[PDB]
Amino acid sequence: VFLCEQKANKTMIKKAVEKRYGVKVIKVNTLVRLDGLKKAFVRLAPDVEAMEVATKIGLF
Amino acid sequence: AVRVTYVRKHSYNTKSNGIRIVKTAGGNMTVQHRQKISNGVRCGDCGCVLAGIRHIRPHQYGWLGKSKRTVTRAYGGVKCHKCVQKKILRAFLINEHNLIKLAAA
Amino acid sequence: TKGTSCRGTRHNKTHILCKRCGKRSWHLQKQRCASCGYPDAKMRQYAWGYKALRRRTQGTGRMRHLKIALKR
Amino acid sequence: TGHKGFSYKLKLGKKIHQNRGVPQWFRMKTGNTINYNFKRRHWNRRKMGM
Amino acid sequence: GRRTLSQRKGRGSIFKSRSHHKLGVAQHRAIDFFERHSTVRGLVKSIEHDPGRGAPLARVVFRNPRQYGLDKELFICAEGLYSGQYIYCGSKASLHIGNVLPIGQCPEGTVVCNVESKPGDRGIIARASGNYATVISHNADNETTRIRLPSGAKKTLKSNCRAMVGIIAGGGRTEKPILKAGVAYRMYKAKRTTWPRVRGVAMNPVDHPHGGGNHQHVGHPTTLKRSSPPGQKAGKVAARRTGLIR
RNA sequence: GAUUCACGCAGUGUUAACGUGCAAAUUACUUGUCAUAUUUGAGUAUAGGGGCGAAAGACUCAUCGAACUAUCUAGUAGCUGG
RNA sequence: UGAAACUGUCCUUAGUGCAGAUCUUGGUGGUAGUAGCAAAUACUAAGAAGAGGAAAAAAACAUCUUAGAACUGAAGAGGAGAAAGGUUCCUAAACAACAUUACUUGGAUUAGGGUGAAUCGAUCCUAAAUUACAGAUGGAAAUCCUUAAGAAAAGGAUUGAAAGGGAAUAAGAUUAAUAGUUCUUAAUCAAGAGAAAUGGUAACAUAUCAUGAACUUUAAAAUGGAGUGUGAAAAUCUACGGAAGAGUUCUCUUUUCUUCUUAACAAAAGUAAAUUCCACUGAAAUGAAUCAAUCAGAGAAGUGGAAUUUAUUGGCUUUGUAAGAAAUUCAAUGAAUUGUGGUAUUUUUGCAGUCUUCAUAAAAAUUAAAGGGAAUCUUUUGCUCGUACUAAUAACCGCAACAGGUCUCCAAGAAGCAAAAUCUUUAGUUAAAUAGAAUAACGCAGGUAAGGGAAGUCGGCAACAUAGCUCUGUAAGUUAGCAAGAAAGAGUAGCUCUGGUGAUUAUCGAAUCAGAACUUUAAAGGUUAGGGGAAUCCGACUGUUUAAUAAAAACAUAGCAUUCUGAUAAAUCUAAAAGGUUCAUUACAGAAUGUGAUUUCUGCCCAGUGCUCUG
RNA sequence: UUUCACUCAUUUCGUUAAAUGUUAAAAAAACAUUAAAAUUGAAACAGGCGAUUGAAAGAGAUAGACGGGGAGUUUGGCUGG
RNA sequence: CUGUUGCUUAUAGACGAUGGCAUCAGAAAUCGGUGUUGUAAGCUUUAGAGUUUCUUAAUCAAUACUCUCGGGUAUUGAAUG
RNA sequence: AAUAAAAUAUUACUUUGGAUAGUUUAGUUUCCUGGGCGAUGAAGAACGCAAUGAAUUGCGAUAAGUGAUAGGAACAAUAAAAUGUGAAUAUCCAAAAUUUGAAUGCUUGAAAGUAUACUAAGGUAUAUAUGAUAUUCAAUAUCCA
Repeated sequence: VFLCEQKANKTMIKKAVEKRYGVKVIKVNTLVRLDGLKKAFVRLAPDVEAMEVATKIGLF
Repeated sequence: AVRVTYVRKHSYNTKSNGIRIVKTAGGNMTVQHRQKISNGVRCGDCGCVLAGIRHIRPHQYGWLGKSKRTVTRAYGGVKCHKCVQKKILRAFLINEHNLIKLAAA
Repeated sequence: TKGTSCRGTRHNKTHILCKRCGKRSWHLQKQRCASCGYPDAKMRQYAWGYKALRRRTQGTGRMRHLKIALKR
Repeated sequence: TGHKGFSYKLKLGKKIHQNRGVPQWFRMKTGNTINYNFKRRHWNRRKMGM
Repeated sequence: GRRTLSQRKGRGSIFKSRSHHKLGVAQHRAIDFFERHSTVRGLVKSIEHDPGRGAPLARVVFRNPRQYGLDKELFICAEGLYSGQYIYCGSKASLHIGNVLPIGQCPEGTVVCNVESKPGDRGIIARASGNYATVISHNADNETTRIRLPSGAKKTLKSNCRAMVGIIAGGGRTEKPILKAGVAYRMYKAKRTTWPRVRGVAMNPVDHPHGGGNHQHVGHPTTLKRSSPPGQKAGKVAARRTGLIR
């Protein structure tokens, strides 16, 4: 789950996540929050484990 | 009795807002969106509903097989069998009369 | 029933936010703004409304570019 | 309403963002008189008229 | 005072015509060579009911004589027309009911309908239910013929004005007595806003010139000059006579 | 565009309650009415000597025998108060 | 007391002296601890948390759990939406203020969290209508025109519906809160990528098949309402057989209660109702049929076929999905079951004909077919925006937690003609501007009353009284339709029985009607539930009306009558206008008026004022 | 000046401005289009798209009448009220 | 001495007041007297219009008989102990 | 006849209230100088940006600020980091300048969008009227082979 600029669509966010973290993305759902930010739910491919991306990013 | 709720955001008993209540697992009832009743084709002359063609929505005729959207005959989807027999007799008989009356009487 | 009872059905907006002046003065059915006179190219100003002139005019905003030019 | 335009929703969110009080650290500044936000409103007290 | 109800009627407000379900403009087809110097044949596909008018309309279908296609027309039914009938329009057409003939070819005493006041203007006179105009005489010296209008007035038209031979269908419509105010309400479903008419004497002096005082009456003569301005022209206008006729 | 009951709706009577009220017109019983000249939502049209009115000078944002708002305007007052 | 500026005399100057102006602004009294904190049936015991039930009864104690007792009564005080609100949603800490006492509670304070769509909507199309360039008009602002005026746009520009039209998704699970949106499983749709067919007599039929351009036509999208009959599904009720659990049990009760289910999308064992066509044949002694109708030599009935509709494929049972889910139990994750019917009621959704209109009850996007004969299974992608919550006796509009107002969907049992009144099950709640004691007057709301019965009073105002159903009986008057539920009289309970009304070929089933003994507290009456009659006046009737003192005899009405107008007209809007309305019209029409159904009848007057004249 | 004849301004109309002018040569609810053949087939020209009115009518100026449809205003004083 | 206080006090009472008793006080049961209504619940209780199953015994049955002048209530503003 | 509970009157102190006095980073008036906006997109509106900001101030995706030139050691409510190899601070300079707005490709309600051309995503141009030049056309309108 990320927070992205509203001016980015689902296709841009999928490509951005793949380029930034070198992974595969199979589904993106976006909801625009009240404040203005766009919450994005990026689901990675089954062969990609999101637990390793979290620690590499720093969420854990 | 189990009472239900509209699943979509429409809340008025409009023609396109038809619903059906069906039973499901555990005795719960769910809501389906049912389809409007359509009309068929009519003979271009006598206005009679043609036989052999279903009464579905205009776009669903495209999904049907090529043979299920018409009848194998002359004009075959726009004229009844009676509507066509009159057409054949009119064409032949009038031309024959136009051949004997005029055109070397 | 011209008082309390008649005010039950007031749930249909007449004016919505305008785009040029930012106020809730865009009449939906009339398709015009009652304050800044939208569609109209000229801003709506009247000499009898002397206060409405001082509420929105030059210098009541940011003056993003004019402040540099006049000081120049 | 449940249904709203995109621009109208953002102006709804800003009105939510502006309905906050003075942070405590700002209240400790030297020569500070801004203790309470007098532009505050609540849904059941004043309607923002938009 | 106020502006009376007759003044408010010319503004095109709620008094506009309720013509949404109407079939269309009912008239002859546009004049051409094939109508001036030949006959075109039409097929009466169906007879329909046009809201707001008392006569049925025939959905006649012609053939395009210069291009490929159909010329779907919309005539006013002459009494006796039936579906599948052939009607011929032109200068050489036979004198049968439903045929469209220039008014010069009709013998004196012919009963016609849907006559054109001016050549090629697609029908003006004798268009209500059961109405018709008779041909009085011809005048080949100036190519004019005389006809008798349904009001009884005599009118002189050009000898090439078209007309439909016969009687407009739907005759005897107004002989059936409306019995209920509800029935009269449904009569103006496809008409203008006129029905519930308040008597001017029941109004107030501001509303109407007849707006009276302590007794419901008029007060001044109800026969008025033609030159009265809009607003005071209420009652009988330029009345040459009054009272019950003998 | 028959007779009635019901969901609803109106407002005949008590000239009941209340009358610094639950309410800047409401409550209770009674009465009437309760689908075709019916009831009703949204959209749309009609604007000030104008509109709209089955007509009461009725309605036109608690404002109507001429709305609201601003300018002329600190309108004039042989009249009242200081 | 106060802690940094000020005073006396002479001239000058003035925004220079207040008790009033219903004076302006601000503050404060008596009234006064007074009037009140009384609609919405209602709370009680034990325990927990808390500073917050103490005490010589200080008789009352907010929140949460359990138990008792209750209310809304399924057209709800239930579960969800449109508008409107805008974070009120969920959780935690905390109670200064606010919810007419209090509050540990809160829609209140503080801090975080929360709204996931190729399939739902917006986006697309058009309706009433709306608005542009050029043109026309105007002193001007600006107005008109919306395809007519144009070197503009095969044909006509913009906007206009979260209720009209519309490509395509479901079941289970999941969160403190989102879910046709997430997860599992299972689908669908659109756009892409890898000399030209048979069968049937016919109606017509064939897992893509089996070529089909320009041009033209037809159909669909796309069409009122009422009433009657009926197919199917669901809910309720019920018949047979059970499996599991629960309640009652010293009086009985082989007993009473709960569960026993299944999606989108497709398949085709078995089998329906209605309608329309096709082939053979040719109807009279006329037949066929419906609750009603309705139909036949332009061909009935019969026999055999074809087609379409019946909430997705193909309507119902059945099947795949799919039991692996879900429900009810049991054991301590693992185990069990998940038949078959009804000539019953209601609801929903279709079908078939009948009735009714001086009413005939939308368009486009988009799709298919036809006439014509020009030419020679796998896979990718599906973008933008809304989505939390209330939707109201506390989240919307009325200054507010206001007995007012505000459009919808789903809808159990009893009893009954009834969706009535009254009671209850699922769900919700016991709080919704504070209580305790005493039990005066005068009140507001609900009642009863001896004998008399309108004598009260402007006046039977208020209240009382009649009230359902069955049978008998029913006048004057009348527009012959009505009056009429006229009026008036009798019957009605409980229990035990008897008989009538059918289906299948003896078995099975329906509430409805009639009758007879016996008993008693002698029977519609808990609730719901017409007072009746004799006349007079006005309006013919159904309808409308002064929002907030007039609901009517007033307005409307149908009917009757009069006037003008042949459309380049009549009426009439505009400052003007290839401007606008009736008019998508054409005298059976358009416009302007009076009287107000029907019956009977509308008398005399042209001087005065109007109007008119073919003069 | 009046009565005539015309159209050329002008008015009112109609269409896809689709054969104008002058020479030349009611049996049948059906189909009709993208041409063969040898520029014709499918004739030429007018200085008029086709009708209608027409120097009259409309809009302008000046002048007379009419005009509560509308605008502005007035409706003396004394007075046993 | 008097007042408060107690008898959730009466011969009194809107609140005060007033009247009575206060340890030989008070209160409460039970209990007898006195009233109201109309004969409780049970049963192997005798009448029961009729019905059913056995094969003639069961069972069902509004009401009705004995126990039963029963049962219940009775100061709360009743009278004793 | 008697009581001073209430009531009344004076002073001191306290209280509710904010008069009075002292004061001014605000106004009013007159005068002097200018009177310097915009298709190179103005004035106005909207949204966003601070380590802890709700308003306000300043600013624009290079964000309470960047470069350059002057400037010389601070800011501070609390931490950090940077800092004489240059902190604050100043500016008619340079770069940069979101969505709109005359608003101008088309549409715009609270509307999300979208067509073509040039240089997938980004960025430019394309409204109406108009002057000059260039180019392509139309009308026998005037002649004319």
